Amino acid sequence: GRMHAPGKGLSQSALPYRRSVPTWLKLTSDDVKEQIYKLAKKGLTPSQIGVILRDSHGVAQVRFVTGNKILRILKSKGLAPDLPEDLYHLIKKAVAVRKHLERNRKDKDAKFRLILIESRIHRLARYYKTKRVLPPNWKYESSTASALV
Amino acid sequence: SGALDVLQMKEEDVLKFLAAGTHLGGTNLDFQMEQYIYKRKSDGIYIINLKRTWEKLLLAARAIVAIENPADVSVISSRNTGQRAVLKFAAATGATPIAGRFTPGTFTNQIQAAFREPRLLVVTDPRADHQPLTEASYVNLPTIALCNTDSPLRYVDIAIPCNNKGAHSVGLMWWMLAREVLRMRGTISREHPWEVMPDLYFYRDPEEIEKEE
Amino acid sequence: VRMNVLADALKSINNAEKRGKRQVLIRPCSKVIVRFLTVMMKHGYIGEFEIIDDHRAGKIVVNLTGRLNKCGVISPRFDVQLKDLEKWQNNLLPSRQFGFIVLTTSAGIMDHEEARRKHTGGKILGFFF
Amino acid sequence: MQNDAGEFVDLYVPRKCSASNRIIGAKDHASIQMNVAEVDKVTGRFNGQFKTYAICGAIRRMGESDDSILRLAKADGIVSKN
Amino acid sequence: IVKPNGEKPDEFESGISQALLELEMNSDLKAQLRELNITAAKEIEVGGGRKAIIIFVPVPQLKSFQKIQVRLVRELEKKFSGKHVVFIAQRRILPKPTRKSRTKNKQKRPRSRTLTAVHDAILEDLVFPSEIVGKRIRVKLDGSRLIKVHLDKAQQNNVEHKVETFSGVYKKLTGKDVNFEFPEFQ
Amino acid sequence: PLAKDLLHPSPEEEKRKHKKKRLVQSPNSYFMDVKCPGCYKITTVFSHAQTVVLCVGCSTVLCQPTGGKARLTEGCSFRRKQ
RNA sequence: UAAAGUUGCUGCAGUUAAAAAGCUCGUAGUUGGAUCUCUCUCGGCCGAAGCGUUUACUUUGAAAAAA
Repeated sequence: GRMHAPGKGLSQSALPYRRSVPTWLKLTSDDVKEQIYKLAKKGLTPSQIGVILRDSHGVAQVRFVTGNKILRILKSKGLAPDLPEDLYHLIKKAVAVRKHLERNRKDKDAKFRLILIESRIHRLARYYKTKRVLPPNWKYESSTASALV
Repeated sequence: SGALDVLQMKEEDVLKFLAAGTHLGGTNLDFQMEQYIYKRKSDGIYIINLKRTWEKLLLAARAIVAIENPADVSVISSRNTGQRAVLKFAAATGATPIAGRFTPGTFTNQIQAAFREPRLLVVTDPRADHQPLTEASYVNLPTIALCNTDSPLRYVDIAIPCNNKGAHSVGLMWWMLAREVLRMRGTISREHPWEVMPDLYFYRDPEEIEKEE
Repeated sequence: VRMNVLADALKSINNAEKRGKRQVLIRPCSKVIVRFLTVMMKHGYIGEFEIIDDHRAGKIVVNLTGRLNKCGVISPRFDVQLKDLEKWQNNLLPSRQFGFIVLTTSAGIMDHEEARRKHTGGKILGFFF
Repeated sequence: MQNDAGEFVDLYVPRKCSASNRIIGAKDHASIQMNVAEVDKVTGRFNGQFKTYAICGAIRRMGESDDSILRLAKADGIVSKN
Repeated sequence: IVKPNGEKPDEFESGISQALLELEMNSDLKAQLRELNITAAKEIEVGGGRKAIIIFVPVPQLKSFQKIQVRLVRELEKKFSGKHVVFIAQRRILPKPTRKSRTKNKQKRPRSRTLTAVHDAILEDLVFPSEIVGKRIRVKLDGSRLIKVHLDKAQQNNVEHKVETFSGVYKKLTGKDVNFEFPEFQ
Repeated sequence: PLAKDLLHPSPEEEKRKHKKKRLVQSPNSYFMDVKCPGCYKITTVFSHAQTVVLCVGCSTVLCQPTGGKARLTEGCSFRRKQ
């Protein structure tokens, strides 16, 4: 179930058994990489890049075509964000709820949700510091959270 | 049947089945009767696959024939729809009939006047003949039942998928069971039609008997 | 969360045998699960099984011969020495005539009789009888 | 059931269910032993021989005695394949 | 022109090299065969008295070989009478590191060079035109595995004859028994 | 049931199940080639596309995102592959 | 001390008999999914030399007073 909710959902993608490039894909690996670079230059996260490639151009999985994941490709050329995208979005949500709570001090549900969001941020940041994705002294603070977003 | 050409179902049997409405079940489906139905119509009625019906009827006929003493086969019908059919089956085959109320303890109470110990047990409806079916689980008594789409299969060892609601279908089903039992025994052959017509087993309500005469 | 996939596999097999089923679907599969099933099958308790290959973690469909009374896991996997094996068999097995304790030893995964034949102690995985 | 001398020492050998391969107990009065008549291949008449399927009371109670007997007859050629 | 790995080409390997040379100088695929190359070639009995030949192509040229393999295999088949032709990449297997060993390699063994991965790649490369749509490892009562491979239905009549030679080649290379099937369900 | 085969399920019974609960999981989605009157090139569109797809040859939207499958506009021919 | 499976590791119990914290985060603790099969010296089977990634196991072999 969810880490911070009582829900137990089964919604997630079901990757097909075949790991091959589809027959309809006339796009070679290098064109896919170039489109990935262009989409990243437009200011899009790897999730958005994958969504656009799956939706408009038609790419079942970038890994099955280019052999590398989108974030790995971005890091290889060097276009990746300094901090990971999921951590960045969690920090963004924390900043949003903290800004809301300033003018809504009576919103005691917002305070609880902010506590849950910051717990998620701390867990993810600890994991990233374990794998050296973040500097060992990387700390999240309320007064500095909007400085990272 | 055993895939034998001799035991295959003929066109006349299918004509009788369709005329009696045997293939037409109910709107409900027991999860143990799913293997016997074919599809569900646009009006919710489940169609009973007549291949499976013929297969189960022949299996039941084999089971009845395997009972050496015909009197050791008991045929039960609490509903009036199958009562006359049960008496006709018993007369033709030699089984012992119980038409009407089944007295509890008939199979389990040895100190009782109407105490019998059959070797086989055939009922018209498991839901309506639930008392003999329950008592058959006390005396090691195997059970054959005529089961609709919503019939429960507890204590039913050979369920013949058929419409057990309509009088025509019940009479035809009992008549075909008797005919197949006789053919498997040896008395009466299968090269020419049986002299007894299915309508001898059909239930006639008082309105019908008054109108006919 | 799901830890000890062997416990789930053995519980599923036990539950399907209690219900009287002829086949059980086990997922996820693992090397230890396959070895335990092979030890079970060499002794005639479980019969043939097939490993379905999905590209992440296999599933196994196991035919069920009605010969199995109980299969269980031992958690945690206690390290068992050859001198403590008899106590484990007295604790776990219905009798000294039938029933096996499956150990994992450096010589592989095998039952307690083979482990005594090869003069190896190991870690207790489970049992079946 | 067999000692080291090879002599059989059981009181009796109980029946096993033809569906579940479980022992049928001596006091399982819901269990059945059904005989299904065998038939000539060209006349379709009783051969004097039959086939026996023993179903325990647990299967009867749960309602799968019918399906078990159907599968046993199918796997024996008494009931036509498909 | 073949680049052998054992430093001494065989007569059959040189024969296959001559066939590829002839296809290079005069055929319908002379433009692409220039940079293409093979590394080994063997012939084995796949059953009864039938034979099939295995061509070991270097891995970086495997995709280039495959994009013309459908054309190439027909010519190699008409050239070598009734001997089936397969193209399997030259994949090396590094042994599993053990605590009893020496300085074999300062870095970790790649996962593409393990035995299971190489065998899966060999099975994939054995059937190039037909993809693998499923796999079922059957364990028989004696504890002997039997792998059953599901292939595309859209490549059924074209490749069904090549079976019983896929199994023989896989048994020769990997030692594992494999069967091939074409499931009706897509 | 008590004897339902899990190794060889019916194809309808496998399309019935949840995509994750199948014997081998497989998506319920697909890719389509959608032709527009205002263009000629190939526009492969995901069936469950989350983006607004625009035909480069006109001012006409190809599909609109929806909670499930994308809504294809009337007047576009889509062919499903695989 | 056993009886005491009435201290329960083996091996208890917690709806109503005694009992699950009002609820949720959370650090330590405990637990944790699949997946890897002229390197070397006297005579064309030998002591030396081993960073095999240290280990945990398991099985040996010494050393572990007598009573």
